[PDB]
Amino acid sequence: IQRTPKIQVYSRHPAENGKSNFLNCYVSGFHPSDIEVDLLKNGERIEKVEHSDLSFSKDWSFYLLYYTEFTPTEKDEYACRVNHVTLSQPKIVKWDRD
Amino acid sequence: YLSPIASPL
Amino acid sequence: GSHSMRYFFTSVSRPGRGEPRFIAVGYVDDTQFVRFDSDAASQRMEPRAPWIEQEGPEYWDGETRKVKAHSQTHRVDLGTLRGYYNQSEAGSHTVQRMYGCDVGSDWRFLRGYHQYAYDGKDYIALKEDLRSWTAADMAAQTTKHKWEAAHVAEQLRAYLEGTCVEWLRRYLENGKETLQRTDAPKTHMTHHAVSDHEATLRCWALSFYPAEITLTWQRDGEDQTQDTELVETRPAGDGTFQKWAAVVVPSGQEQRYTCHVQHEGLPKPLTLRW
Repeated sequence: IQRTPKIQVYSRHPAENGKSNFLNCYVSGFHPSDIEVDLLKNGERIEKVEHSDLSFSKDWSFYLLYYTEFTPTEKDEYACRVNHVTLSQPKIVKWDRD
Repeated sequence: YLSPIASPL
Repeated sequence: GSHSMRYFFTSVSRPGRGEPRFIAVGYVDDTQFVRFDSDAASQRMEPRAPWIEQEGPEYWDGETRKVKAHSQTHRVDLGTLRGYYNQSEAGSHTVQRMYGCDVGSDWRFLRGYHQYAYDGKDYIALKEDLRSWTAADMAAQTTKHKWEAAHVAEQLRAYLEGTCVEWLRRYLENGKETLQRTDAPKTHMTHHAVSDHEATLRCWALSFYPAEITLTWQRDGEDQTQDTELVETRPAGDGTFQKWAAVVVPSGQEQRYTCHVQHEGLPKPLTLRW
């Protein structure tokens, strides 16, 4: 079985500048469980990145939340980069504010 | 509270 | 409504050196309350919710002892399954286990379950009668035969019907302020003009618990499912959940459409309009 991860990249709270927050990348629907997930600030990877304990759904596909604290501004772009066996190359999802 | 026994296959 | 306690277990073989990665988590409803990771330094079951710290060392040692027995069963299972399916020792494989009990609003036994998978496929599951098994293939039939001879099912029925629900009631009592409290969706609406002709409307539900939620769109009071998107409910990180839904509409026609939110923490379901 090989399942390709769905990905959402989002903030914990409605975002305002200068106002501290959490950036999330939720990966779900994947199999096997070996996976690389990196959050990016202006293309460069972020270091203080926590993630939840591995669990799975009714259909046996795994899911994980990666998160880190951050303060938005108008300049900084944020994204989630994901690699998994089912991908020919890393999948990058940009955080839009909606 | 986990099951007290996990019988192998 | 109802509640559940569920454990989820994953074991992953590492063929070149060492023993398998093993991760266990415990849930009451949508709230993780305990965990074990073979790669963590503690080598102990660990709390992940304030109301479980209430428990004494005896609890923690018992739970650590059981979780390591589970760990070993899975280690052994990976080897047994490798030989059942004639696989080589070059491959990484996965074993998954989920069991738990449900109770209804009266907190009395309702259901119990126990299911097991090998490389992400049904292997063997306990039936709802809690007295018989569903083996997906002939490997799992052999297991089914072993476990019928050994009355595993009866052991599990004792746990699921007895102990499992006793500890669930306890947990619901000791975690009263969160586990028995619902949080209503905080709802709002955004607009997005893609051209002069086409607008996108998005209905947001934020900061709600439990996860179960329904978001539907209507046009002139009738269910619309065309030109709509609905994302997977996602976790906020702070114990609560999020979900949005969108509809594409002709520009200037936004007033016809309504989003309809149903959640356990809402007495009357909500309606939003732009």
